[PDB]
Amino acid sequence: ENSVAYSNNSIAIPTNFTISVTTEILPVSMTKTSVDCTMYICGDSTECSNLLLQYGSFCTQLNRALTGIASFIEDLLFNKVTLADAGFIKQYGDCLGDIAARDLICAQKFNGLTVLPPLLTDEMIAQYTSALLAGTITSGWTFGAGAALQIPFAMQMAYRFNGIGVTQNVLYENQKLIANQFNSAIGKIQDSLSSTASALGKLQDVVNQNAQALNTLVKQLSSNFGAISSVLNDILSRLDKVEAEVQIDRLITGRLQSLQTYVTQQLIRAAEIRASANLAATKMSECVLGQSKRVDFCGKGYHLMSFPQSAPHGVVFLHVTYVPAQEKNFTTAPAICHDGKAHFPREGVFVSNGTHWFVTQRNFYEPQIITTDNTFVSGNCDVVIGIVNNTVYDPLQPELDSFKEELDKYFKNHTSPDVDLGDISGINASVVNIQKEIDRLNEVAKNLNESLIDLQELGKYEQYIKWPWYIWLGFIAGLIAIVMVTIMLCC
Amino acid sequence: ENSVAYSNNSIAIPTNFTISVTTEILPVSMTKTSVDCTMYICGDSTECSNLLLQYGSFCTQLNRALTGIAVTLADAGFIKQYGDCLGDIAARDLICAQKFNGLTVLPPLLTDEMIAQYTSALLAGTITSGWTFGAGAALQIPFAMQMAYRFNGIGVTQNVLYENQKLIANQFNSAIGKIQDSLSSTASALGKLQDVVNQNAQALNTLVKQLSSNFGAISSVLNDILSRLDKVEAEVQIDRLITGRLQSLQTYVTQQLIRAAEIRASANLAATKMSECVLGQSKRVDFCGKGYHLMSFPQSAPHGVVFLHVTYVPAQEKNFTTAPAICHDGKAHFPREGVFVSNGTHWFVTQRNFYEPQIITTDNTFVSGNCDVVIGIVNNTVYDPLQPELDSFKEELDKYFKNHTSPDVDLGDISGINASVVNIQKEIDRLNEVAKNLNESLIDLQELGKYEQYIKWPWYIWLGFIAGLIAIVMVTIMLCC
Amino acid sequence: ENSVAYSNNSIAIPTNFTISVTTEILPVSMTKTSVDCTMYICGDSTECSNLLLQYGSFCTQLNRALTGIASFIEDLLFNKVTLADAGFIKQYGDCLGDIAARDLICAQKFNGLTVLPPLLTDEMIAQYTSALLAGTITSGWTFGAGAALQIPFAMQMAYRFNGIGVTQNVLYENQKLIANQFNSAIGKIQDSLSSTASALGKLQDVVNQNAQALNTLVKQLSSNFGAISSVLNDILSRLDKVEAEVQIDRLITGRLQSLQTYVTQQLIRAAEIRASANLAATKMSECVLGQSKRVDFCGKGYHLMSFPQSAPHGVVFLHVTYVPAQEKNFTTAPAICHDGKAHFPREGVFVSNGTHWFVTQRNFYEPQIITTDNTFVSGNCDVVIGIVNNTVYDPLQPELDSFKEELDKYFKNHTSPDVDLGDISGINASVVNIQKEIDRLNEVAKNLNESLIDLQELGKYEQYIKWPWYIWLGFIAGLIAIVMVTIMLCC
Ligand SMILES: *[C@@H]1O[C@H](CO)[C@@H](O[C@@H]2O[C@H](CO)[C@@H](O[C@H]3O[C@H](CO)[C@@H](O)[C@H](O[C@H]4O[C@H](CO)[C@@H](O)[C@H](O)[C@@H]4O)[C@@H]3O)[C@H](O)[C@H]2NC(C)=O)[C@H](O)[C@H]1NC(C)=O
Ligand SMILES: *[C@@H]1O[C@H](CO)[C@@H](O[C@@H]2O[C@H](CO)[C@@H](O[C@H]3O[C@H](CO)[C@@H](O)[C@H](O[C@H]4O[C@H](CO)[C@@H](O)[C@H](O)[C@@H]4O)[C@@H]3O)[C@H](O)[C@H]2NC(C)=O)[C@H](O)[C@H]1NC(C)=O
Ligand SMILES: *[C@@H]1O[C@H](CO)[C@@H](O[C@@H]2O[C@H](CO)[C@@H](O[C@H]3O[C@H](CO)[C@@H](O)[C@H](O[C@H]4O[C@H](CO)[C@@H](O)[C@H](O)[C@@H]4O)[C@@H]3O)[C@H](O)[C@H]2NC(C)=O)[C@H](O)[C@H]1NC(C)=O
Ligand SMILES: *[C@@H]1O[C@H](CO)[C@@H](O[C@@H]2O[C@H](CO)[C@@H](O[C@H]3O[C@H](CO)[C@@H](O)[C@H](O[C@H]4O[C@H](CO)[C@@H](O)[C@H](O)[C@@H]4O)[C@@H]3O)[C@H](O)[C@H]2NC(C)=O)[C@H](O)[C@H]1NC(C)=O
Ligand SMILES: *[C@@H]1O[C@H](CO)[C@@H](O[C@@H]2O[C@H](CO)[C@@H](O[C@H]3O[C@H](CO)[C@@H](O)[C@H](O[C@H]4O[C@H](CO)[C@@H](O)[C@H](O)[C@@H]4O)[C@@H]3O)[C@H](O)[C@H]2NC(C)=O)[C@H](O)[C@H]1NC(C)=O
Ligand SMILES: *[C@@H]1O[C@H](CO)[C@@H](O[C@@H]2O[C@H](CO)[C@@H](O[C@H]3O[C@H](CO)[C@@H](O)[C@H](O)[C@@H]3O)[C@H](O)[C@H]2NC(C)=O)[C@H](O)[C@H]1NC(C)=O
Ligand SMILES: *[C@@H]1O[C@H](CO)[C@@H](O[C@@H]2O[C@H](CO)[C@@H](O[C@H]3O[C@H](CO)[C@@H](O)[C@H](O)[C@@H]3O)[C@H](O)[C@H]2NC(C)=O)[C@H](O)[C@H]1NC(C)=O
Ligand SMILES: *[C@@H]1O[C@H](CO)[C@@H](O[C@@H]2O[C@H](CO)[C@@H](O[C@H]3O[C@H](CO)[C@@H](O)[C@H](O)[C@@H]3O)[C@H](O)[C@H]2NC(C)=O)[C@H](O)[C@H]1NC(C)=O
Ligand SMILES: *[C@@H]1O[C@H](CO)[C@@H](O[C@@H]2O[C@H](CO)[C@@H](O)[C@H](O)[C@H]2NC(C)=O)[C@H](O)[C@H]1NC(C)=O
Ligand SMILES: *[C@@H]1O[C@H](CO)[C@@H](O[C@@H]2O[C@H](CO)[C@@H](O)[C@H](O)[C@H]2NC(C)=O)[C@H](O)[C@H]1NC(C)=O
Ligand SMILES: *[C@@H]1O[C@H](CO)[C@@H](O[C@@H]2O[C@H](CO)[C@@H](O)[C@H](O)[C@H]2NC(C)=O)[C@H](O)[C@H]1NC(C)=O
Ligand SMILES: *[C@@H]1O[C@H](CO)[C@@H](O[C@@H]2O[C@H](CO)[C@@H](O)[C@H](O)[C@H]2NC(C)=O)[C@H](O)[C@H]1NC(C)=O
Ligand SMILES: *[C@@H]1O[C@H](CO)[C@@H](O[C@@H]2O[C@H](CO)[C@@H](O)[C@H](O)[C@H]2NC(C)=O)[C@H](O)[C@H]1NC(C)=O
Ligand SMILES: *[C@@H]1O[C@H](CO)[C@@H](O)[C@H](O)[C@H]1NC(C)=O
Ligand SMILES: *[C@@H]1O[C@H](CO)[C@@H](O)[C@H](O)[C@H]1NC(C)=O
Ligand SMILES: *[C@@H]1O[C@H](CO)[C@@H](O)[C@H](O)[C@H]1NC(C)=O
Ligand SMILES: *[C@@H]1O[C@H](CO)[C@@H](O)[C@H](O)[C@H]1NC(C)=O
Ligand SMILES: *[C@@H]1O[C@H](CO)[C@@H](O)[C@H](O)[C@H]1NC(C)=O
Repeated sequence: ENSVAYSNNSIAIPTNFTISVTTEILPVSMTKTSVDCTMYICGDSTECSNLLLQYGSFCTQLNRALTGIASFIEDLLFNKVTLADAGFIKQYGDCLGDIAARDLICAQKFNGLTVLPPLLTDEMIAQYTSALLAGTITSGWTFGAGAALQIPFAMQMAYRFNGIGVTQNVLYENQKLIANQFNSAIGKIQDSLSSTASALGKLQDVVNQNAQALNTLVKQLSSNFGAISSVLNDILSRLDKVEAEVQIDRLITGRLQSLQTYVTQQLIRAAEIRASANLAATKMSECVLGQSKRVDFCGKGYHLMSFPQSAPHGVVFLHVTYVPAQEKNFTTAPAICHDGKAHFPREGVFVSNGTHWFVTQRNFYEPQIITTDNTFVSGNCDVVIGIVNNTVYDPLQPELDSFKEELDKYFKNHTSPDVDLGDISGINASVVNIQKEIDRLNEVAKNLNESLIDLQELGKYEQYIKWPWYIWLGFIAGLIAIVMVTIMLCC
Repeated sequence: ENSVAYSNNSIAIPTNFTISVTTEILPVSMTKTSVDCTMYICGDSTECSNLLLQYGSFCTQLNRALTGIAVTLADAGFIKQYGDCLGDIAARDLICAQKFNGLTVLPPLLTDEMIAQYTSALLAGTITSGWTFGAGAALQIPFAMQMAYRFNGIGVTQNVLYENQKLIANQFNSAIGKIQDSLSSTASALGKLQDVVNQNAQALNTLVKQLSSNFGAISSVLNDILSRLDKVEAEVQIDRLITGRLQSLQTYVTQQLIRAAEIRASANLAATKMSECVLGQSKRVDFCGKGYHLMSFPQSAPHGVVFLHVTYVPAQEKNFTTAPAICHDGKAHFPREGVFVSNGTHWFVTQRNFYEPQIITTDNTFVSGNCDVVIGIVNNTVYDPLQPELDSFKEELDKYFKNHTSPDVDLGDISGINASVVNIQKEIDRLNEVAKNLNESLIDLQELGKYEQYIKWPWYIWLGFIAGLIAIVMVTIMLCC
Repeated sequence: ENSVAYSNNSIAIPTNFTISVTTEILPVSMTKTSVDCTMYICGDSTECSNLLLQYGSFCTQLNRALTGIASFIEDLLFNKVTLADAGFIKQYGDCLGDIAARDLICAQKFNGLTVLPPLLTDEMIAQYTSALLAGTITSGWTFGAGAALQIPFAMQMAYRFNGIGVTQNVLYENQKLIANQFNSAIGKIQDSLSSTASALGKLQDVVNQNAQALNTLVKQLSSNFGAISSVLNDILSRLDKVEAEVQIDRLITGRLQSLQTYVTQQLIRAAEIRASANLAATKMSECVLGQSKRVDFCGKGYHLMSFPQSAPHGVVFLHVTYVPAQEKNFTTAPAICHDGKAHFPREGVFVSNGTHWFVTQRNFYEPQIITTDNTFVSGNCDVVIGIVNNTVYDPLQPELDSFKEELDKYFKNHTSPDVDLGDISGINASVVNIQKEIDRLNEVAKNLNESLIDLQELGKYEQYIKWPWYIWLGFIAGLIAIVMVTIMLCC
């Protein structure tokens, strides 16, 4: 049997003693300590302090836990007379030539009318008057047979009336046309001017109506942009505040964890103090009011007397004990197996003086003889095995899963799409250029002066006072006289 | 005297003992533990890791706690009335003479039948005169009357033509003056219209360009606001879970700290066991191993102390009738250091742990004055915490809550702007038609030829002129001598 | 020697005992308790409970901890006269005056002809006809000289034929001038009318184009402002929700701290209950079984017997002990120094009769004599000084920096700048006023064909008197004077 219960070992048994006085101090209570969370967490920060009021009454709940702890020639000579011929006077000129006696010989036949020019030179006037007078004179002499010379007087007069009427007829038709065209043209121009005037009025009304529409739109747009700008500024200021408070809230939460551990460690320490107060209670009853047989309880050594003494937050004991002065090792065995019967001492140890065995108290060397009423006897020599694991309570720690798995249960991952606004850069509002037309109108207005009729040029009775024949002789005679003198002048 | 102090009862008193060895393990210390809070809370998540940085140094504080643990043009057509009266008879020419302000007129047309009638009238007067006294010439009157009337008719017609020519020319000059005056007004109005419509067009282009930049600025700001809002909404969701997971970390630390407090208590017990059993012999019953103590041997452990207690335990025991005290003749007797035991007829004092009955004597027992008992209660209650007590969430929220609801943003409705359109197509079509139709108002005169006749000298003047040339020439020839 | 080990103080030793019974109650377990975190923090607020759902499964972890407890020459030479029609008529009237008989004496001469107006009143017709009739009648009687009174009949008509001839040509010339000027004016007016019509057509198209460009802009702007308002309303609604939820998250975090202390204090109480269960285990082991020598352990007084009992969550002991009935104080010393050597008892105290010294048990006054087997003797009288400072663990509380120092490490302070939209109030879109031009056009459209009041007479009365031949020979002789000067130069 090589068990620890029979094999002997050397232990030191005291032989001489000395007195010791042991001062033992045991806390029994702790000071009541509060904590203001505003100073602990924020302190001097005003932003933190304002946000902390929204966190509730956690401070008074934490303090509650801590509180409970405690051629060159003709032009020169003859006067020129122009006539408007309707188509017969030119042939009359070929008829006549110069001979005035052929005035009636060939009168032109115009569209069935025998016509003659209205012109009557002095040669013809004398000829016709002489014919008229000769007929009247000779009628009486010849019993009226000599009246036939009055016929050319009448025939020429009637023919000239036809010749005057023929050209007068076209003059009247021309004047009727000129008057009718002038009235019609003025009528058409009046229509155009009224049309232009009404068109301009319709243009002005629309241009001004669109001018008010643009002005109204611009004024309304400015109000809309003012309202949008003011709303945007408020949103940005609110957004800035929220983003600041969120970061501050993160630090407040993180510092709340440190405050929580500070409270927890204070509560745990109070529990340890309460256990120390329980120990001081037993020490007061077991050491002050009695004598303890337990070694090192009530001071190191073996108890004699103890004296309590108060402390500010604890209790102080002055244990009077006797401790060993000198000791020597002795060969001791817990039990000895004598022929299969284990013997062990009751209240003692088996000490050996080298040869025999003895029973002595554990705290003093005083060998005694082993007697029947000094030791117990066991039937067998075997031993009983027991195991005692004084384990402390193993806590059930949290079993958190992955952060992503916990987040995915209720997370709302959202992304706002970009604001898409219509593009108005394609609006043209083109311009107009009509300067060429305006220049044309101003040019025609200036040029319309040239179409004015000169009233001084209309009734123009042109007349040249040609030289009479008797001065032509004098001019010729004088011209000859003014050169014959030069004959003598040269020499 | 019915108390439990005097009534006897049966208990088991050991009679034989056997050696036992008890191995007792006592933790005295704990391994140092450090918690990685980023790994504990976030782990592999990156959004949590960046957000957890803003919570401060709580991880160091937790680790510190755990580390320490270890006279317105009309009226000239009197030919119409003359033609109607005449009836194409050629003899009523003189009878059908019209009038004009007392001037009898006849048209200047004389057909060959009329000419014969008037000439024969002229001829008849000349012949008949004389042969019928002087009264015969009266047939010459119609010849003179018709010619004089035709002279008046020509003079009247030429008068109305000149008057109408004067009227048309005078009217034309004044009409032209007015027209070119209205052309300047048309050109002036068009110049003013063009300037305004061009100025308005440039105003629209300027407004459109400015609006596009304003809408570009608004869109960029709104996109930035939306991006910031999406970040904030996601972050407040994440730090809700971080705050909730911080509670699990706190309980993890708290339970580690409480376990350390228990270990410290177990370290104190191991120190007590070492003093009272390794260095002494214990009189306590099962302190330091089951059964009564004999010897103990300490042994080191990785984080504790292992005790090899050698004790002796009862092997066989038999039940005995015992009483804590015995009331004899009014005085209670109780043993000092023992218990009363009964053999069946007598009483003895024996040790509580071994049956070795002894005779009751004065030195074995104590005597009390009376037989009453003293009643006491020891209520060893544990500390009852002052748990937090909170109000309702509703009445703790409205103390500082700010219930806000932004009113809907409204903007002025601009859909009422009209910008009406113009339609002057009727006037433009009229102007183009009149411009095209003014050609028909051109005057196409009936052309009259121009004949020019010289009034030549009469032959008798020509003869005289030649005679004058002859006379002057002969005088010059006389001077030439 | 002045220490407490030789103090000679006085203590009270029992001399008479009385049976006592002590009922000791020890808790050994806690009831199974769990916390409803949603009810604990929110209670009945739906907004809190919805937000608390996102805080994770902390409730399960907390309950896990709690559960585990339980014509380169003509111009140059001849005088030129050009009168008007009105002047000729006025001149003729000056001749005639009122006497309708001087028609022939001053008949005008024009361009070599003799002219008279083509008008005969009834007086002139009577005068000429009576002239013609007289010439015919008297011709026979007067023997030819009576026919002389017939020339004025012939002369008057020939004069009037010539006068008509020259006045028809001028009338045609007036028509030619009027027609030519009228046709030229019509062409110019045609050009201005087409130019006006084209200018109006360009203006109308541009005005209509601008109006359509404005309308499409207005329609697009309204849609853009509709999109802006809808996105702004959504942002505002999102902002209100975030700000409300931020405040609620603050109160939830604060209330989580108090719940954490509730769990912590429950866990600490369990540790104390487990400690009390250990004490009950030793009490059952040392009082119920076996007799304890520890005073006041296993009930007040000195242990006799104990009887266990069952409790709902604990154990009840019925400790039978004997307590001191009466006791008298006694003068005693822990040890008496004799002959320089300390004397202390073996498991007792040194009581004194007042004259001698005795050894007695601490719990009973039964004095005995002092022998070598009743006491110990030390070598010297000195005492050993020892101190046992039973300090409880001092936790390492958190050491936080200032809030500002911790916040500035990762703070992202940022204020969004104010928005500044462009100003569009400077757009005028001016209006037009052409009412004067429209009024002038509409007036001319009415006054164009109005008849004049002061028609101006046609023609002119200019006279171009040229040099007579009197100075023409003088001019020729002046050339001869140049000739004779050259002759004088030669000679
Ligand atoms: C007195 O009782 C105490 C309380 O039970 C015992 O402490 C326990 O010891 C065991 C064994 O070491 C330990 O179990 C775990 O220990 C390790 C923790 O991770 C781990 O390695 C262990 O796994 C082992 O066992 C399994 C099962 O076969 C094998 O698959 C593995 O390969 C490995 O071998 C095991 O999980 C306890 O944790 C520990 N308790 C505490 C609270 O720490 C004492 O050992 C006991 N003493 C005696 C002398 O009996
Ligand atoms: C519980 O234990 C009690 C204490 O031991 C017993 O009482 C004792 O019993 C013994 C034995 O009978 C007795 O001893 C003597 O009794 C007589 C004198 O008192 C005397 O006559 C006896 O002598 C007889 O027995 C011996 C034994 O060998 C013989 O030699 C003699 O020849 C003779 O036969 C004996 O010496 C005690 O006196 C007695 N005590 C008292 C106080 O009376 C109880 O009996 C016991 N109970 C039970 C139920 O066993
Ligand atoms: C040892 O100390 C323990 C801790 O103090 C005591 O337990 C206490 O027991 C009392 C009752 O005796 C109990 O008080 C409350 O218990 C209930 C919880 O609210 C409640 O029902 C009780 O109501 C009482 O009063 C009303 C009206 O008067 C009666 O109708 C009830 O019947 C009842 O009497 C009372 O409010 C403590 O809570 C409880 N404490 C603990 C921690 O459990 C032991 O009683 C004490 N033992 C001895 C022997 O002294
Ligand atoms: C504290 O205890 C001390 C130790 O007991 C006491 O000392 C003892 O005192 C007694 C009483 O006097 C004494 O007993 C004997 O003393 C004498 C022999 O030494 C002897 O003469 C005495 O006999 C006397 O008294 C009896 C009784 O009346 C008479 O019959 C005699 O005739 C005679 O008068 C007596 O037998 C002890 O010897 C003595 N011890 C020592 C060591 O001296 C203290 O007195 C005591 N103190 C107090 C204050 O009580
Ligand atoms: C048993 O152990 C206890 C725990 O260690 C001891 O109490 C400790 O005592 C010290 C010393 O006083 C104390 O430290 C601080 O105490 C004061 C804090 O309020 C402070 O005044 C002290 O300042 C001291 O030291 C500085 C620098 O060294 C000097 O300038 C001062 O003049 C002064 O000397 C010091 O900071 C511990 O706080 C205190 N602990 C506890 C838990 O109370 C007991 O003294 C000890 N008992 C014995 C008998 O040894
Ligand atoms: C919320 O949804 C977000 C949607 O944009 C998402 O951000 C983006 O996530 C994708 C997918 O993980 C990332 O894409 C990158 O990763 C893939 C995976 O291998 C690779 O092909 C490339 O690396 C690719 O770039 C985006 O980078 C990421 N965007 C940003 C800005 O990080 C968020 O992850 C979602 N949030 C949560 C909490 O789940
Ligand atoms: C403070 O903010 C609260 C959150 O927006 C807001 O809650 C709203 O409360 C009203 C009633 O006060 C609810 O209206 C409901 O009323 C009854 C409830 O039984 C129903 O019959 C109605 O149909 C209606 O649902 C709102 O629904 C509720 N709003 C939300 C978003 O939940 C409070 O009103 C705010 N306080 C003030 C003074 O305005
Ligand atoms: C984030 O930055 C902010 C500026 O962008 C800052 O707000 C400004 O803080 C300064 C002081 O740092 C204030 O200055 C004022 O100081 C005292 C306190 O009122 C006054 O007596 C002075 O006259 C002076 O005005 C600014 O007024 C203040 N600006 C605003 C708009 O409030 C924040 O403090 C910064 N936040 C953090 C958490 O650091
Ligand atoms: C057309 O001719 C008239 C005259 O008949 C011009 O009128 C003259 O205008 C000038 C300035 O241009 C003035 O100094 C004169 O006094 C005006 N004269 C008269 C008589 O009124 C007229 O200007 C001409 N038209 C244009 C467009 O120039
Ligand atoms: C004395 O002797 C034995 C023990 O030695 C007792 O037997 C016990 O009886 C109780 C009755 O409740 C049982 O629960 C135990 O299991 C028994 N123990 C054994 C070891 O068998 C017996 O009851 C006692 N006799 C008297 C009269 O008290
Ligand atoms: C008036 O008549 C002239 C002469 O015919 C027209 O001139 C013609 O105009 C047409 C249409 O523009 C052209 O195709 C011809 O080539 C032109 N001919 C000549 C000879 O110029 C003139 O347009 C007419 N005015 C109108 C229609 O308003
Ligand atoms: C003498 O013993 C008596 C008891 O028998 C003690 O008397 C009591 O002492 C306590 C503690 O000081 C006081 O509170 C009581 O008031 C005392 N009782 C009486 C009735 O006075 C006494 O203290 C002891 N003497 C000494 C010196 O300790
Ligand atoms: C000048 O022209 C005007 C144009 O308004 C003529 O006035 C109109 O003439 C028409 C002829 O049919 C009448 O029916 C209208 O009643 C007249 N008045 C208006 C206001 O339109 C006017 O008659 C013309 N004058 C001349 C002399 O021809
Ligand atoms: C052990 O039991 C036996 C049974 O016969 C008995 O005789 C003996 O006395 C007992 N031993 C002790 C030490 O009591
Ligand atoms: C508007 O009028 C202001 C003066 O009032 C001028 O300076 C500016 O150019 C004008 N703008 C437009 C677009 O007409
Ligand atoms: C106890 O008091 C009684 C009287 O009540 C007395 O006779 C007795 O002696 C006292 N006890 C002791 C041990 O002195
Ligand atoms: C101690 O007190 C006792 C009381 O009996 C007395 O005899 C002794 O002389 C005292 N000793 C000292 C040193 O005071
Ligand atoms: C204790 O010490 C003393 C003084 O030195 C000595 O005489 C005595 O023998 C010692 N005691 C024992 C038991 O050896």
